[PDB]
Amino acid sequence: VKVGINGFGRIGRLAFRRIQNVEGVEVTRINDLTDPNMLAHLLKYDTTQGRFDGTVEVKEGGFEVNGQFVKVSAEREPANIDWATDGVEIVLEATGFFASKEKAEQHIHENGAKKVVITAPGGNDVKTVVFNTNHDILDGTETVISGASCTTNCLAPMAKALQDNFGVKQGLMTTIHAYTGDQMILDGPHRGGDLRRARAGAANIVPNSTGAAKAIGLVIPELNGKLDGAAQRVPVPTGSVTELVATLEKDVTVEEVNAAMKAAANDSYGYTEDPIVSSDIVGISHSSLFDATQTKVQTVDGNQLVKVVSWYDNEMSYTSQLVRTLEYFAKIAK
Amino acid sequence: VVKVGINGFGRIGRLAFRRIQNVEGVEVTRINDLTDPNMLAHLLKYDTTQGRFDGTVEVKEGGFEVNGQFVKVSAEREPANIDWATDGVEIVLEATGFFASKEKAEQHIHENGAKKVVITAPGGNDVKTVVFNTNHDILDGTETVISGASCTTNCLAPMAKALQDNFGVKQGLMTTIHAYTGDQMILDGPHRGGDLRRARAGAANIVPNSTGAAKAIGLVIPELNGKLDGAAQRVPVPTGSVTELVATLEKDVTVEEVNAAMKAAANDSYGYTEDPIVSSDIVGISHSSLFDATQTKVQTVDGNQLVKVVSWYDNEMSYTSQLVRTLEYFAKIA
Amino acid sequence: VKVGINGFGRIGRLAFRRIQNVEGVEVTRINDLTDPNMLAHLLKYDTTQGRFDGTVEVKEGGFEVNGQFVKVSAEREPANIDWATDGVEIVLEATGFFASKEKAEQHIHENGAKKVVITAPNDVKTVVFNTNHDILDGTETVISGASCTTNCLAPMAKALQDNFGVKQGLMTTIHAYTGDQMILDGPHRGGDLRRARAGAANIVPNSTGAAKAIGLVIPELNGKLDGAAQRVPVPTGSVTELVATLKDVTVEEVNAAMKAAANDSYGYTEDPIVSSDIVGISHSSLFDATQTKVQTVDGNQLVKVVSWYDNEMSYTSQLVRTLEYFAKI
Amino acid sequence: KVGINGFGRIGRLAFRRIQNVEGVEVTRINDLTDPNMLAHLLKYDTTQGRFDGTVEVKEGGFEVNGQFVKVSAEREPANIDWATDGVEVLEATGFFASKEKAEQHVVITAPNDVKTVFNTNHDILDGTETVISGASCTTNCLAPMAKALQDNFGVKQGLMTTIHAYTGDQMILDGPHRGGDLRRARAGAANIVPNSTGAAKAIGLVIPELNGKLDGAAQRVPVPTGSVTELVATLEKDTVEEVNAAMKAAANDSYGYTEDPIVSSDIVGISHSSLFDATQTKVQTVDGNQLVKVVSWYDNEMSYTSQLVRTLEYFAKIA
Ligand SMILES: NC(=O)c1ccc[n+]([C@@H]2O[C@H](COP(=O)([O-])OP(=O)(O)OC[C@H]3O[C@@H](n4cnc5c(N)ncnc54)[C@H](O)[C@@H]3O)[C@@H](O)[C@H]2O)c1
Ligand SMILES: NC(=O)c1ccc[n+]([C@@H]2O[C@H](COP(=O)([O-])OP(=O)(O)OC[C@H]3O[C@@H](n4cnc5c(N)ncnc54)[C@H](O)[C@@H]3O)[C@@H](O)[C@H]2O)c1
Ligand SMILES: NC(=O)c1ccc[n+]([C@@H]2O[C@H](COP(=O)([O-])OP(=O)(O)OC[C@H]3O[C@@H](n4cnc5c(N)ncnc54)[C@H](O)[C@@H]3O)[C@@H](O)[C@H]2O)c1
Ligand SMILES: NC(=O)c1ccc[n+]([C@@H]2O[C@H](COP(=O)([O-])OP(=O)(O)OC[C@H]3O[C@@H](n4cnc5c(N)ncnc54)[C@H](O)[C@@H]3O)[C@@H](O)[C@H]2O)c1
Ligand SMILES: [Mg+2]
Ligand SMILES: [Mg+2]
Ligand SMILES: [Mg+2]
Ligand SMILES: [Mg+2]
Repeated sequence: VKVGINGFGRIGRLAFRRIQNVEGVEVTRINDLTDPNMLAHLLKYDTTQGRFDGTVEVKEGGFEVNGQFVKVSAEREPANIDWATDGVEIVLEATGFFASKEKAEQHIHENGAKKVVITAPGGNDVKTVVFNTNHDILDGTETVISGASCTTNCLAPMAKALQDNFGVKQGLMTTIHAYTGDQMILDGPHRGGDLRRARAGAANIVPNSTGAAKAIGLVIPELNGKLDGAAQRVPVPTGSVTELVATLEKDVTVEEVNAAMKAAANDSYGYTEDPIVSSDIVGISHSSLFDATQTKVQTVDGNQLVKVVSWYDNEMSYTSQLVRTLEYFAKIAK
Repeated sequence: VVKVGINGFGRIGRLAFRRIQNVEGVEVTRINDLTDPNMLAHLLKYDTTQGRFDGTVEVKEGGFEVNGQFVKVSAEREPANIDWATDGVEIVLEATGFFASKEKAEQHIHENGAKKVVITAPGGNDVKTVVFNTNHDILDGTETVISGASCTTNCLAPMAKALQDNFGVKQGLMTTIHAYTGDQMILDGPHRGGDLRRARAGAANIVPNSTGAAKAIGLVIPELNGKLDGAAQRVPVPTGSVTELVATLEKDVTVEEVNAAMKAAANDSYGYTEDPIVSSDIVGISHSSLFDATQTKVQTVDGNQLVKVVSWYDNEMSYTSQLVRTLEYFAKIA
Repeated sequence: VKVGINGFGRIGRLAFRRIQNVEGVEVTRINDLTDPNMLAHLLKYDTTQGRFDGTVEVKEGGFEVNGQFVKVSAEREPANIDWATDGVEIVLEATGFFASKEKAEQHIHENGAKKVVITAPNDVKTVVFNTNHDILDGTETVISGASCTTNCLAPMAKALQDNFGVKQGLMTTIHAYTGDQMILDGPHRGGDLRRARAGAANIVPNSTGAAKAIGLVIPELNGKLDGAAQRVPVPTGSVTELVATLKDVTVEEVNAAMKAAANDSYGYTEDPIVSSDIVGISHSSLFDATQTKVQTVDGNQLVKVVSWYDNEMSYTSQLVRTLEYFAKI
Repeated sequence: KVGINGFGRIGRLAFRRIQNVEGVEVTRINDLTDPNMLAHLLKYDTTQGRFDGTVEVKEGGFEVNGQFVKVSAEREPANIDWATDGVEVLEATGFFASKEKAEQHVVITAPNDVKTVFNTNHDILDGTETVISGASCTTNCLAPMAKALQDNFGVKQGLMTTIHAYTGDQMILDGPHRGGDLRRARAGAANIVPNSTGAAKAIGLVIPELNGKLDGAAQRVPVPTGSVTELVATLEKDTVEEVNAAMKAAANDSYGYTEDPIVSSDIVGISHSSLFDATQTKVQTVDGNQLVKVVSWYDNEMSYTSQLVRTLEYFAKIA
């Protein structure tokens, strides 16, 4: 299956990197808003994720990656990308500006692509897939799908384990997040109207909103309407952590919650009892990584509050799932 | 006019000195650290996070002058061997962070010593801990050793007490997103305290850590003894922190009633704001805590409620403002 | 004199702050690309420079600052700003997009302003205050307050010339990161493969014209200096090193010479300060005696002199001084 | 075998490299803390990444891919019984960087009295020396760049400026510096901080023909690792292209070459001692007189450590 990337940014470029070690999926075209020399440089060198494991050499209208040429273009409007020229069936929409069924669908047309995977929430009329949590829902007939938020991919397997063992009454999330491209490097007008993302992202603790908690219902229906949360963006260029304080149906101890998470561990959901820090989870392939050292169960007058926390690298952790769901989606084509 | 001595001319020590200049009834006449006067004079005049000193500091022999008035300096490691009486100092600010107990702080009190001591940190349960404008009434003036509590307790106290005196709290879990501090390593190296996370580079990591402030709230507000607990997330900002508290309350509430309740409880120590500020905005403030209405949450799921309240504090200056207020009040009733 | 600001950014907002404590010049309109609520918030709160010393409350089409409504607009083209409506004679061009004779002149029009001062870099007089402020007569439509680095380098280099004379020199400025860098690795619209990189997590080399275009300020050094930059992770505050061949000198004569040249713009210090210490200062440049070097090897000499400056406030202080002087004449 | 005194940044990274070298093998570590602390700091590394292996803590040590390594906590090196594990020592504490105190058992991982850069003056060693030094991080960078300038064009005099990452000897926040330095007292990760550097003047001990001709200072900046060295010099000869070409010729395993516009993060964890950057080369000719500027990257941690291990390997060979 031949794939195209619209938006060769952080998620776009890292997705490309992971596609190299996945047989049966292959990127043959990239579309951004800049010349090929810029994109080749940004693939080779990466501040947070390290230099590229390969060779990248710039050509005309593209660059070669270990010998295979990949065409690049600078088409701003998705309608005008001739995806069909390079046989691209599926497009990774990673611009962050066409994160809806309506605007993503402008990739699908004559001389266009068949299907689209948005690298972000895509609205409620689009299927939202956290791999190894609800990828079963996919049948292969969907024109537009979404890989969810970075925070949802983290929160899902941790919350799902709580439900399938103890059941959850309600919960409040707090994610301590790395700063991202949508923040200003220094104090300046934010085009999105946010008075906090306007502030210097790398020199401040800056609060902000996140839909991941409320829109969990679309991934795990049994938790619909039960959660809500906010974010605190802090000065690290990548790597985040999600805290969840919840009330559970049953009564629990610290050891049963940790043990329950260990059982639920897989390729996406990790487990650790080492006292790691944010830099330790940079570039990991797990979507989320439960940290047993931070588990709390506070019993006061029979009532219990449970706190569970899990790490995730917003960049690579999410990208790992986006690629897994892309691989699975490409196979059941149709 | 009560004359004071500083043991430990560090972050809290130096800032305390700065604030004591604009308080008439108290005046510092001696400083004791582990270095020459030229080092301490430089660190008073120039301050990365808090700005240059508002005055003139010139180095003399065995001290330095501040706006004319000479202050003696010494380099005595043992508190027992400081001749505090030579400079008439009745009260000592213990800001080394090594003598934070009744027993070890008491080594300031002796012949050729001081009369009383204020520890700039938790000092144990056999020592009264004072959060100013929350429980300073408890003091009578006869106490040899007292404590100004933690930076986080001074923040959490007025926010939690307001919740109790309006709605009552069943239980609560705290999360503080804290600035990095001197007890962390600048880069990955052996921590003398045995902490495998404070061993890590403090300014390049989200680093989880423990905090007693939440549980030891009982010593400040007895009606909340044993009801709270929490953890910390140290993040790369050199000063400025924020405290989140998720709690279950006796009454039912709305967002507006909790904000309004905090506004009522506001004073010189407990601030209030509805502006969407960030961490740098609270650097060098005089309020102990500053409630942020924009971050308030009240989540109703199936009749049950969870309440989230958040407040800023500058671990350095916010705490120091209370430490000085408690010092002023204590000096008067001696 | 009534003034307007086009581009309420770092330099724009700080200029506004300093204009409050100068009587006889006064801002009556701001033009940017966003609503008034955004600009009011960014004036009140400032990460690097501290909270505003005043009161700001948002109204319609503007905000009040200690009283007196100040209009705000979101006009993209300079041609289409009706500056005359609010009586603004002079405009601060701080967008960083109209730094030329032709494009700055689109402020000067029938519905518009009389004159313009661009907040950056030859058809235009380039003025570093207390270094070549003489040059203005008051009849110039467009002028420029030079770069942040030029305002720093000028008084340090001029002192070297007026005492010892300069053969040639190479500059290295260790600069704070700025808004033209990417917060994270992404395509730079300007095509720079280094400002494309995460500005706050890298030492990033970059070019700087300030060194060569010294001739425009002080003709006596024209063509003899050149330099580059190293952008480093601090949100504001920079330092300029200059290694030069000059008479023969000692360390003490160079320091003493700089102290003599000190004034309101050119500072002097012998304290071992660091970048955070110079944040928000009013001096354009601040010579640091502790870093002076004079290396004599086989009769030949190399001289190294270093001076701090806060790209933001240091420069802004001069821009406002030049604006004040220009408004009078 | 080798033993490590000071399992810090340079100590631990040296250990890491020692795994991918046959004929050298570390069997003892001595620091000032328990084995559990050192095992954690080997497994996890903020700047250099997680350890490529398996680490499990035991009694008085920890196992690395099955083989136990002893650990001890002796402050005075005289009383470390190195002979117990057959060690024929990397002095990486930074407190015993002298003939007298290092001799008290050696390769010092830092700077007259002792031999001082692999592939630049490795010939000097014969194998009979009790005390030798791997030089500074900055010298290992500057040496192959300066040596190339001499062996092609010859240099009159030069002034160095190194933009350096912050290091463990700086304070995390403003506080009294043990060493009395009023600038390393300041918050290392929130400031441009000027500092002194011997590397430039003490180049004579590595390249004698340059003795007394160079000098420089440092600017410490907020990055946890990765540095760059600028050198402005006047040469004996009278273009940009010949200097770049000359460096390319001098390139080897230690001295790298690049014409890509990289930044500090790109050189983190590299094995080259120095990496010449052609994009930053300048030659300014004004009135017949010339000034030449040449710049080269180095990761103070791993770049230096790569040489320290290479010189350790070579030194072990000719014992
Ligand atoms: N960065 C993260 O941590 C993270 C995590 C989860 C998902 N995401 C999502 O991934 C997407 C990309 O985020 P990112 O961090 O990579 O952002 P980014 O800014 O790094 O990526 C944007 C890229 O798209 C390009 N672009 C912009 N407008 C375009 C247009 N009209 N047509 C084509 N290309 C255009 C940009 O030049 C750049 O190459 C967003 O939807 C974001 O929400 C990001
Ligand atoms: N930093 C904060 O935000 C904060 C907030 C509240 C409480 N505190 C408490 O304040 C105290 C000081 O913390 P800090 O951040 O100012 O630390 P710091 O490390 O900046 O201050 C310590 C100072 O004490 C000196 N010192 C060490 N041992 C000494 C001794 N035996 N005799 C004399 N001086 C000695 C050090 O040299 C240094 O000058 C600690 O108890 C800390 O827990 C700090
Ligand atoms: N940044 C510094 O420290 C510094 C130092 C020297 C000189 N300068 C120069 O000053 C200028 C301003 O740069 P800055 O650092 O303030 O950047 P900035 O990002 O703060 O300025 C950008 C501002 O201009 C506004 N803007 C953009 N396009 C506009 C348009 N068409 N119409 C109206 N407003 C528009 C933006 O919304 C924003 O408010 C640049 O030329 C810069 O080189 C600044
Ligand atoms: N990393 C660099 O930038 C760099 C550059 C070149 C060489 N070096 C040199 O290497 C040496 C180590 O520096 P580092 O960066 O690894 O520092 P570090 O602080 O990370 O390493 C110090 C280690 O030695 C231990 N130690 C201290 N005193 C000891 C004693 N008396 N006995 C035993 N162990 C003791 C410490 O606890 C710690 O484990 C210094 O001389 C330094 O100048 C480092
Ligand atoms: Mg492939
Ligand atoms: Mg006083
Ligand atoms: Mg005015
Ligand atoms: Mg080996």
